Parts: sequence; structure tokens; C-alpha cells
Amino acid sequence: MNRGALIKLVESRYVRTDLPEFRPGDTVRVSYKVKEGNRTRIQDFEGIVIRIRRNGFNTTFTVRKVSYGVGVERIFPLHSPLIQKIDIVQRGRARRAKLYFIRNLSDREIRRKLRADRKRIDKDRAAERAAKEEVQK
Amino acid sequence: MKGILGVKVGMTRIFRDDRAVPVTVILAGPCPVVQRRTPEKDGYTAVQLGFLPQNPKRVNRPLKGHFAKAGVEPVRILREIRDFNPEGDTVTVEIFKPGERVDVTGTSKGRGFAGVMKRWNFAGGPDSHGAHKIHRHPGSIGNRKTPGRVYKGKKMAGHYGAERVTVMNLEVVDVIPEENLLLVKGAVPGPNGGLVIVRETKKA
Amino acid sequence: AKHPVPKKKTSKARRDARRSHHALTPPILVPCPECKAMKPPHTVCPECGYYA
Amino acid sequence: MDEIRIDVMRASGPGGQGVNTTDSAVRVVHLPTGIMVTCQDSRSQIKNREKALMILRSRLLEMKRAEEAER
Amino acid sequence: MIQPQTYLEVADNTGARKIMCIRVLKGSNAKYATVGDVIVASVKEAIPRGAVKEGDVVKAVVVRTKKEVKRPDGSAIRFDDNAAVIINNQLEPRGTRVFGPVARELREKGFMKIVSLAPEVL
Amino acid sequence: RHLKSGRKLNRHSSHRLALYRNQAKSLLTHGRITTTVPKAKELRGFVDHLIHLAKRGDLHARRLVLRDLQDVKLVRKLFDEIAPRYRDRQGGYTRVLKLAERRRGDGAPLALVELVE
RNA sequence: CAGUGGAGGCCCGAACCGGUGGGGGAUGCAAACCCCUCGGAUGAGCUGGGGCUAGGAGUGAAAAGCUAACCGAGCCCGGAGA
RNA sequence: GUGCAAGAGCACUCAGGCGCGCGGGAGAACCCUCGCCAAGGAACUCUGCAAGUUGGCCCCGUAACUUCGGGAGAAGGGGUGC
RNA sequence: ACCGGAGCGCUGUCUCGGCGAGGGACCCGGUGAAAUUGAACUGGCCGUGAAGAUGCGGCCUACCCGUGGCAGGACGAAAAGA
RNA sequence: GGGGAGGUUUGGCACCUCGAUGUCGGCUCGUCGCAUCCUGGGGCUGAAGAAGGUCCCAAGGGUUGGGCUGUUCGCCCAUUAAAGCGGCACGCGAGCUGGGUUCAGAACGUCGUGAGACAGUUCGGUCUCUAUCCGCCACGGGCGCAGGAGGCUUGAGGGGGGCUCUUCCUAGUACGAGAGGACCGGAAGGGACGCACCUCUGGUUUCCCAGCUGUCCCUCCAGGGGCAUAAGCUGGGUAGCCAUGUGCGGAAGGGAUAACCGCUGAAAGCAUCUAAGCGGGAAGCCCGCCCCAAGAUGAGGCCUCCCACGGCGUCAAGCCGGUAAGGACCCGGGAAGACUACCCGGUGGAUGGGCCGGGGGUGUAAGCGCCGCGAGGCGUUGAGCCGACCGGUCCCAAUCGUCCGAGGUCU
Ligand SMILES: [Mg+2]
Ligand SMILES: [Mg+2]
Ligand SMILES: [Mg+2]
Ligand SMILES: [Mg+2]
Ligand SMILES: [Mg+2]
Ligand SMILES: [Mg+2]
Ligand SMILES: [Mg+2]
Ligand SMILES: [Mg+2]
Ligand SMILES: [Mg+2]
Ligand SMILES: [Mg+2]
Ligand SMILES: [Mg+2]
Ligand SMILES: [Mg+2]
Ligand SMILES: [Mg+2]
Ligand SMILES: [Mg+2]
Ligand SMILES: [Mg+2]
Ligand SMILES: [Mg+2]
Ligand SMILES: [Mg+2]
Ligand SMILES: [Mg+2]
Ligand SMILES: [Mg+2]
Ligand SMILES: [Mg+2]
Ligand SMILES: [Mg+2]
Ligand SMILES: [Mg+2]
Ligand SMILES: [Mg+2]
Ligand SMILES: [Mg+2]
Ligand SMILES: [Mg+2]
Ligand SMILES: [Mg+2]
Ligand SMILES: [Mg+2]
Ligand SMILES: [Mg+2]
Ligand SMILES: [Mg+2]
Ligand SMILES: [Mg+2]
Ligand SMILES: [Mg+2]
Ligand SMILES: [Mg+2]
Ligand SMILES: [Mg+2]
Ligand SMILES: [Mg+2]
Ligand SMILES: [Mg+2]
Ligand SMILES: [Mg+2]
Ligand SMILES: [Mg+2]
Ligand SMILES: [Mg+2]
Ligand SMILES: [Mg+2]
Ligand SMILES: [Mg+2]
Ligand SMILES: [Mg+2]
Ligand SMILES: [Mg+2]
Ligand SMILES: [Mg+2]
Ligand SMILES: [Mg+2]
Ligand SMILES: [Mg+2]
Ligand SMILES: [Mg+2]
Ligand SMILES: [Mg+2]
Ligand SMILES: [Mg+2]
Ligand SMILES: [Mg+2]
Ligand SMILES: [Mg+2]
Ligand SMILES: [Mg+2]
Ligand SMILES: [Mg+2]
Repeated sequence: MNRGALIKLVESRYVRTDLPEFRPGDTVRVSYKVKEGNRTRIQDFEGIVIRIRRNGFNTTFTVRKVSYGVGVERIFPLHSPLIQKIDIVQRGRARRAKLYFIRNLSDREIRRKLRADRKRIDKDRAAERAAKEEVQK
Repeated sequence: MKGILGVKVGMTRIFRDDRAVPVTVILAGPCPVVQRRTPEKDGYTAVQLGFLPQNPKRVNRPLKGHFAKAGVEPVRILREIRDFNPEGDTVTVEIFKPGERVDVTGTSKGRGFAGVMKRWNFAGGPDSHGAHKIHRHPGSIGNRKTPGRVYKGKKMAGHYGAERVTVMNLEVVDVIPEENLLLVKGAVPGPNGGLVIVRETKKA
Repeated sequence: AKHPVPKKKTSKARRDARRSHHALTPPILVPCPECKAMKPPHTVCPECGYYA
Repeated sequence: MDEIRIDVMRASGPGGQGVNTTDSAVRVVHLPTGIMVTCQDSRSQIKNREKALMILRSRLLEMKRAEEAER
Repeated sequence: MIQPQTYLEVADNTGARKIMCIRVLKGSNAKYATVGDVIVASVKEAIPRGAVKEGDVVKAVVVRTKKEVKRPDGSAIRFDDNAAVIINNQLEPRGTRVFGPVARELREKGFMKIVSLAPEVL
Repeated sequence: RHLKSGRKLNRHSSHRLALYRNQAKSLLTHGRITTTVPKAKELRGFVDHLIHLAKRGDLHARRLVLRDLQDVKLVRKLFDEIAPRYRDRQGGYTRVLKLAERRRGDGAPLALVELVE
């Protein structure tokens, strides 16, 4: 019986690793398997990450964005099968976990408040193009 | 009338075909039959199902004889199941096919001497204008000289929870026999470790 | 003095009854490895000592 | 009398412990016209009912005399 | 969650700008009202000589909410303010172009007239 | 009810906190300290942490223990004599023992926090 | 008009004086208190010490308020065992 | 004494003096005092009663009315660290 | 710090409650009161009786003693009814 | 024009209570009545269908939010299946409020020469920590259950629950000139409520991490502590506990029955549902589902374990030590808990604590290097720190031991 964790983890075969890294304070767009009137499509969602609710499996995360004057927030399950392709677009200086303080000041001040983490920027662009050349030859 | 003992192990959500679904993870380990009581020997049909293994030394009780009477490893717990004579010597999660709904009985969490507002979900009283004495009180309880008493079973603050409770019609989700696990429609009485029984519901 | 008040002088009989469970209970002790003295279970003791 | 409802209720004003229990406040209402009147200026409930109506009538009566004189 | 005294923003060009709810149209005694639900509501302010004026009691339907709405696919979504669109008893908008995003829930409610006009059918 | 959580403690916060620090200080000074049964049990887990923390080395771990223990000489004594004595003795750097005595007046049960050896 | 000057039952606000609103207290810590809040705060200001006014009398920015913890007539003795 | 515009205010602290003459545990309802909250924002209710919002300083700005002094800190807004 | 009406801001006043902090309640050791008190071996209903029953009648119900908690009754306490 | 019922109103007597029975509303908590507002069933209709009228049966459950006023009442607003009427000291102040009424202050109107007066108005105005008995809600102790004991059960009896709406298909059919618009049966979504849970959403999380001002201090710089609450302030937060969050219930089905429709059929050659007999038929009655329960003294049942007197009683009934199965004390602890009780564990051991791995929270520690006159920034770094959740490991602590406890009546 001393397996309480593994037991819950066993059911957790619904996992997925195709999903890239991403920490709070960086914009990112996700493809979602949205069902239309009856068919199926992929609604894209461009926006900054505000929260990442880590908790083993079913670890959610939120994204807020401006949309025709209105700021919308969407919470997504990480290992959600409906998540087609989550794509990175720009990363920035976190300096904090949950950053709701953006809600209060959505403006050019948010840009200068969220810098650009050149550290991860390099590691990303470098390891992307460099690993490409290695996989090629 | 299917039946099987088990323990609440925890619960998370899965994905059916494309929609999210909260589900509780039950663990119905092999439960050896201990005594098939017929109406002849007693007065009703049922079966004693053992459960977890046990240190043979702890079971020095005459239970040792009761276990030998059927020749089985000393279990920790055992309960009956009304109107249910199966087969073989052990019941399994094989008994439940995904799609079938089940009744799960368990022991709710103990909230001890809970307040009336906490218990029956009363209303208490005003927080501002009135006296700062009856914020969470039941207020009145009866009439005048008539009846002059109190209706038995009247709702009043007291020990509550930690009792036999039975949720119903929980559809059996994916059942993995590879490990004796059993998923259900989430909400289920008892804490993560309590003994719960699973039976056939009454849809019709 | 206020609202709560005893309606009747409780009968001596009824009073004594209340103190039914009131009775004390003798403490528990056991002979120690050192002296024959009676130590309380799971404990050391003066004029005896202990080990480890 | 079939298109007139008589309401009774506690009075409004002094009277002590009496005015509280002993209602004696009467309000009438001519249903077909919605119009209504009420009295409570007397300790007796019936005394009010009598008057309240005598007024309900006269008030209604004055409308017919005016409406007709309007034609 | 929209309730009696709740002020709501106006997404459409009905001329109204804000309307306090008056009552949620639903069960005999409904408590709240999330996106997709219809409600009676008083117009508390509006643009000059609009199609509808102040005090004009009106029926409308929620389109955006401060309280996030749960999706069956585990998903969720939340706006910055609570807004709605004034409707006819025919259940069609008294106005045309209705700016500001809306929820997908409006689709399963038969307000496709709204989603069509809605630019961001989020 | 909501005891589903960790341990129990009396007094408010800054008090009970300084309390643990106070008992740990004197405990690291005399090694054998008698006190109430409960206080001992909680003082048990607190001290052991400081010990296993001092069992390390880097000055960070030092200053880390400096927060609770204020005397620089006492901590100096911890990294010198106290820690090495308990080398390889992972966990259980201390012992709790029930006393038969009972403090007069309040009838409180007494006990002992002995630095194992 | 500028500068100077420093008036006020003026303003903000502690000491000090006072108690508006709420809560606690109600065999109390207390025979009128505690906490939060609030009025005046150079003035009809507050305060120490020394003095004078008393019972159908005193004093009273007047409530019949106060006059030794209950004043539409103080307290104590006496007529009085009315 | 230091800092906060100043101050006998507030915060910490000298000198000095205290930890208030029942304690030990447990961590139920319930009461006191207190901190927090989704969405809504007075629908509570006899009354926004209570609570909270605003708050100090510097600069910009300030209406009806007016006995021309006022209304004024009207309202509203910007600045504040190193 | 007078009484009424409306509005803005802001909020557990409310929809509607939840969680947490500490001071009491609870257990142990020490000290140890009060009002009240005809006597008690003090159940429910339907009748009943100076007209509102633990105590009379009929019927139903109910092993003995407590600890915690709520206030319906004992026309509960208190004050020889204002 | 006549006869009753009811005991809700006003009124009439003045029989208990003036050595006191707190009076209106509101809140909280309700229970009961049916003369029923709704839903369920039915007869008649000036019932085409829908919708409606009226009468009968029927308490099981349900009976919204707000504006005005102290109001009850009532009018109005939005909605609803409906927004029912009454008992219960016009239920309920040793439960709350105190806005009203019903003390002292004030005023207006008003009467009076006046002092004063008012079912006239107005502003203001002390609501009393300790429950002994019955009652009720929860939890124990003692015995009893004709032998002791452990484990699992039977269910007499009692309790909880019980509501309802809308759209689509049959069908735009039957009916109807048209507009409209069905029963019947099946599907789906919703409101309020109740029980359970923490996966998700979202709250708290009192020292889990980080940042911040002022001050005092260790130790001058860094670094760190105390206090500013009983957290000093701010930002974020696992477990636990939670509703706004997820799950599920109302039934289905059996039986008797209400009004009511009907079969057969007299008395009374016809006729009639009725007097013999029989069938149908309500959300209601019994069962069925969930919970309690052998103090069901009418103490139940099944499985399993121990069993001899060894000394007194001539007899009947007992007494005493050792005992067996088995229980209790003590200890470590627990989503169990006020205490007690219930449950697990006690070296033959993973019970808590410590340590380690993991989850999770925080968001780049310290120190040194480098850039800058500096505040700082960069690298080392997802580092450092790190409660409760999942698991491992005897380093510490559950060491040792003691008391109870049938030898079992008679025919
Ligand atoms: Mg009080
Ligand atoms: Mg009462
Ligand atoms: Mg009068
Ligand atoms: Mg008159
Ligand atoms: Mg479109
Ligand atoms: Mg624990
Ligand atoms: Mg620790
Ligand atoms: Mg220090
Ligand atoms: Mg002045
Ligand atoms: Mg002034
Ligand atoms: Mg004065
Ligand atoms: Mg008070
Ligand atoms: Mg303030
Ligand atoms: Mg005199
Ligand atoms: Mg004076
Ligand atoms: Mg006199
Ligand atoms: Mg005399
Ligand atoms: Mg005399
Ligand atoms: Mg004489
Ligand atoms: Mg000071
Ligand atoms: Mg809130
Ligand atoms: Mg109201
Ligand atoms: Mg503030
Ligand atoms: Mg400012
Ligand atoms: Mg303004
Ligand atoms: Mg008794
Ligand atoms: Mg009798
Ligand atoms: Mg006691
Ligand atoms: Mg007479
Ligand atoms: Mg009397
Ligand atoms: Mg028809
Ligand atoms: Mg009909
Ligand atoms: Mg009837
Ligand atoms: Mg009003
Ligand atoms: Mg009623
Ligand atoms: Mg009343
Ligand atoms: Mg009262
Ligand atoms: Mg008034
Ligand atoms: Mg009058
Ligand atoms: Mg008044
Ligand atoms: Mg008055
Ligand atoms: Mg009794
Ligand atoms: Mg039964
Ligand atoms: Mg019984
Ligand atoms: Mg420094
Ligand atoms: Mg500091
Ligand atoms: Mg200090
Ligand atoms: Mg938070
Ligand atoms: Mg709820
Ligand atoms: Mg039926
Ligand atoms: Mg039983
Ligand atoms: Mg760095």
C-alpha cells in the first residue's frame, strides 16, 4: 500500500513532453483544438504568461492579453490533449512568480517593467540553431 | 449484486475522449471470500470479504480459526455483501465494467463538535446592528407554554461528520486490473485511506 | 445572581450521586531493574538512576 | 359590497399596549377603480369601518357627479 | 457572476453605455448569472439621443464576466469587466456592430447573431 | 478539526519562536536540560535541525544558524565540538526522556532533553 | 498696490479639559469602567492653595440640575411606640 | 538620542524601572479582539449603525453663493526613495 | 460630534459564508464564591382541575449516573407593579 | 329570507396572574392545521385545440428579489410553476434587535387664567458574563443480556428525503375558416435545496520564501536578529479547512387507496358502479433508496477460541487465590477527538520525531570574480532556503512490566 503517490501517478499516463519550457513574464501563443459549430479548428492565443500553477500532473497556467481594448485571461491545463502546439515568442525578466501587478498597469510601463532575459534568449536561440546543425550532418 | 471492499487512494482528473473529467482513484485489492452465509445457515445471502494482508502474530485471536476455516492469508478487515454469491474464492475489479454506475459507502471526515451554522448550514444572525452575542447562534428553538418542550430531532450544534455516508450512481471510468485500481466519478466519502465499499446502483 | 438560578436546593441524595464518577483512581507503578522501588512506566527515578 | 374589500390592521400612533395588539385600523378599497381610503382616528374598529365607508362612498360619488358633469 | 445591483458595460452600439441589472431571467429564484444568460436591467446612462435612453428598463444578455467561466475541456477564461448586449423579445440585438470580444458559450445559446457581429469570438 | 497540519505550540509567534531559540541556546550550552514534556518534544525537532545544519561547514550554514543562536562563541562551539561528536550519526542528535517528578503547584509533568552520547 | 506688522470667544493638532457614535463590561477591574471614534484646544479656557453662601435655604448659561455614591425639598438626633 | 516638515505626537532606544502574585496542557462549538477574500458593491438595514475609503508634506488647480473675511483642505490632480 | 433627502468613492452591512491569529471556554494541578432554594423519587400526549400540569384520570413512552452544548417550560431569577 | 361551522379580527363578562405572565414589528429557528397559491388526480362547462371558469380529492414538497413606511397591512417594480391563508401567549427578547409604543429633556399645533394636558406630530433616551430540574442536540461511565471471549451480522422500531421549469422529436399532425395549437410517449438543458469531496476554478494558509521603511543591536563593511499586533508593512503560497468550484440524490418499480371512470347485478322482470363480488386511478399511504438501531429487559443470529474444584458450602445460594482464551492499564501517535470514547502501532517495530529522495512554495542565497565614480548590474544560479502533502531509512523515542479475567444455577 506504500505507493500512494505512484498509484495516482500510474493513471498519469496522459502525460506529454512535446511542450517546451516557459516561465512567468514571457509572451507565448498556444494552438487550441477549439470546436466550431460542430467541426474542429485551432484557435491561436497570443499573450503573456501570468501564472503557472505547478502541482505534479494537471499543473495549470494562465495567460493574459489585450484584445480590442479588453484584457482576456485564459487558464490552460499543461498536459491538456486539446493543446495542439504551444509556441514561444518572447521571454522576459521574471523577478517574481505570480505577477498580477500587470493587470493594474497594462501599458508601455509593462514593457519597461518586463525586461528581456538575454540569458534564456541566448540559450534558446543558440541551442535551437546549433542543435539543428548537429542533427543535419 | 456486485460488491467489493477498497480504500480511497486519492483523486485527479483525466480526459475522456476530448473533455476533462474529475475522477477518484479507488483501490479494490483481491478480497478473499471468508464465509458464504446462506439462508439455511443464517437467514440471508451474503459473503465475507477480507482485504489487506496482516502480521500473523497480531491476529492471535480466534480469528486464526476463522481464517483457517476457509484457508486464507490473515486479512486486516472483512465485511459482508447482501444478496451476492459470486464464484471462485476471490472477487476482483474485473467485476466492474467501465460504464456501469456504482454506489460507494464510506466514512465521512470527522469535523467534531461542529457549530450549528457549520452543521446544518444555518444563517446565524446579523453582523453589525444587532448585539455582538448572537453572531453564530441558532436563536429561538421553540414556542411558549405550548408545547412547552422541544421537538425531538431538532437541529442543534453537536458532533457531526465522521459517519456512514453513501454517494450513488458514480459511473465507473477506466478500470485498470493491471494494478487492482478503479476510477470513479470523483466525489467520494471518506479521507484518503478510509475503507470504502462499492456496490451496484439502483437505476432500475 | 442573574437569569441563571437554581430552582431548588438539590437533595443531599441527588448531590452525592453526581459525584459518582468523581472518585479518583490509583496511579500505576512497576518494579525497576535497579532497586525494588516502584517506578512509573516509561520513566527514570531518583535514588535509582538509569541506563543509556 | 361585492366590489369593496375591507382591510384591517394595527393602528399607527399612541395608545400604549393597546394600539399594539388591538388593531382597529381599517382600510377599504373599491376594486373596480383601485381607489381607497382609511381611518384610525378612533379606538373602535367598527366606528372606523363605518366612517371609512361613508367617505369611500362620498369620494366615489363625487367622481360620478364630476365625470357625468364632464359629459 | 451578475446579480441584482450589478452594473454592466455595453458592448453594442445601442446607445447605452452602462446598465445596472434589475433581475436575472432564469429559474423562479435564480441567484447569479454568468455569460450567455439573459437579464432584465435598467439603463443607468447612455449617449445623447441614442436608440435607448436612461431609465429604459431592458432585457439583455451577458457576454463578458469578471468571474472566470469554466470549460468542460478543463479550460477557463476571464475578462476585465462585465458587459452585455441589449436584446429584443425576439432575442435579437437592438443594435448592429457589437464591439468587444465575447465567449464561445453564446454559440450554444442561439445568439449567433451576436457572434457574427462579434469581432473576437473568444 | 484542522489538526491535519504539523505539530502544536503555545504562546503567540515571536514568543514561541524566541522560546525555541531560548531552549536550544541553553540546550547547546549545558547539553542536559529538564523542562515540560511537550516543550521538549518540539525543542527536539528544532535543535536537531541546527545540529545537522552545523554538521555542514560553509560559512553560509554558519550565518544561517547565527539567526537563531546569537552568541558567536556558542555557535563557534557548535561547529567545533558539538557537530563532530555527532559525525555519521545522521538524525537523532538528541534524546527525550520522561521524568517521574511533578512540578509542585502546577503539577506539570517533567522530562529531559539529553544530547545523545 | 508693495513691504512691514502679528490681531482673533480664528484654523490643524498633543498635554490638559469634555464625553458624540459603536463595541465590550452588567454577582464588572469599576455602585459609571475599558477599547476604537469624536468635540474644545489664548479662552465665557483649565488648574492648585486659602476663603464665603444651606434646607423651604443655598447655588444653578435653567435639568427641578447640585448641595458627601438614590434631592419635586439634604443628613443626624429628638416629639415617636406619630 | 535617531528618524518622520515641526512637536511633549508617532516608531525604536539611553539612564532607570518593569514582565502586572495561579500555572501546565489541549487547539471542540460558542463569545471577545483581530487579519484576509472570488464575483457583486448597500441588494443589509429604522438609518452605510459598524467597518473601510481618504490621509503627512510640496506644487498646480478650486464653482454656486457671500455679510467679500468667507465658502477652501471645496472638488480634482501631479510630486515623494537612493 | 444637531435631524432629513439624494449621489460619488470604498467595503463581509448583505447575496453568504469561509479560513486563520491570539485572550477565554474544554482536560490536569492550586485556591475557591454568588443569586436561588417548602420537600422531591421532577417524562410525553389527550382530557382535567380557580380557566395554561412532572404531581389528579386515561393512554403512550422510558435500564442507573454523568460530561459538553441550546435555551422551549418549570406561568424561571431579580424588584410586596412603576 | 333562513340554518350552522370556525375560534383569525372588533366587542361582551371579569374566572387564574398587580409580593410582575416584557408589550408592535424585524431577525433567527421553526412546527402544525387545510377551508390548497403551485405542482399531481378527477366530474361538469356557455369544454373545438390551446387557454379558462367552477366544484371534488389531495399536505408530499414548494411558495423569489427589491422600492416606500417603525409598521403589521398595503401600493408599486422585475420575475415566477406559485409568489396560499391561519394555530402555536397574533409562536419565538433567561435567543437577538429596540426603529415603534410606554418614564425623565425639547419644540409645534391645540385645549386650559394657570400648573398642565393630547389613539395629534416631532428630536433624544441604560435590554441584566455563570442553566439546578424537565425538554432537546451530541459524548461517556456502571451494571444487565443465567458461562467467558474475539470477529461479522439480522432489522422489530425510528429517522432523512419528497419541489419544479423550459426547448427540441412524434407534429406544425389530430382539432380549427383562420390565428393558433394537443393529449400520449421519448430525449435534453436549467433554478432552489440536500449529502459528499479538493482533481480543476478560487479563498484562507500566524513565519513557507521573498522584498521594504524607521530604529536598536551582534561585529566597523557585508551579512543577520529584535520591535514597530496579539504578523511591522507589502508581493506570492502546498497540506488542511472551504463555496463561488467537481460529483451525486428527488426516483424507477411493487402493493393497497382517495375523489372518480367502469364491468357484472339485485332488492325493484326495466334500470343503477353496490348492498355480494371485480378492474382501473393521485407528487400522496405501505414497501423500495440513504442513516440510526437487540436497553428489541420480547436483550436476537452466524463463524471462531478457552473449559474442569484445587480449599471451605452436609443442602439451597455462595466465598477465595492461581488461571486459560481474551481484555485493561502505560507509552509513540492519528483528516478520531472538548475530556472520554473510536482507530493504528509498541523492537517480532516504520507510530511520531530526525535525516535523505520526491512533490510543492518562493524566484537567481552566501562568498568570490568582473563591469560602473556610485546607487547597482552581470556571472557563478532555477541558486539558496524551504511547515503540514508521497515514500525510504532504526540515528532518537514507543525499554521493561503489571492488574483483570470462565472452571459455566435448576427441570
Ligand atoms: Mg449583552
Ligand atoms: Mg421565551
Ligand atoms: Mg399619551
Ligand atoms: Mg379620537
Ligand atoms: Mg464574426
Ligand atoms: Mg502529523
Ligand atoms: Mg522541520
Ligand atoms: Mg540578540
Ligand atoms: Mg482657537
Ligand atoms: Mg472648529
Ligand atoms: Mg459637564
Ligand atoms: Mg454597550
Ligand atoms: Mg479613520
Ligand atoms: Mg427641607
Ligand atoms: Mg454651569
Ligand atoms: Mg419634602
Ligand atoms: Mg418611629
Ligand atoms: Mg410603628
Ligand atoms: Mg406625639
Ligand atoms: Mg508615547
Ligand atoms: Mg469581498
Ligand atoms: Mg428588506
Ligand atoms: Mg489606507
Ligand atoms: Mg497625493
Ligand atoms: Mg465627487
Ligand atoms: Mg434524573
Ligand atoms: Mg398523568
Ligand atoms: Mg468539569
Ligand atoms: Mg361577579
Ligand atoms: Mg404571582
Ligand atoms: Mg381537452
Ligand atoms: Mg378542471
Ligand atoms: Mg379536502
Ligand atoms: Mg424604510
Ligand atoms: Mg407560520
Ligand atoms: Mg410577539
Ligand atoms: Mg433583551
Ligand atoms: Mg423615527
Ligand atoms: Mg390614532
Ligand atoms: Mg421618536
Ligand atoms: Mg419619542
Ligand atoms: Mg431525566
Ligand atoms: Mg420499519
Ligand atoms: Mg425505542
Ligand atoms: Mg549595514
Ligand atoms: Mg530590521
Ligand atoms: Mg527589542
Ligand atoms: Mg493570496
Ligand atoms: Mg453552498
Ligand atoms: Mg404512486
Ligand atoms: Mg449493532
Ligand atoms: Mg544574481
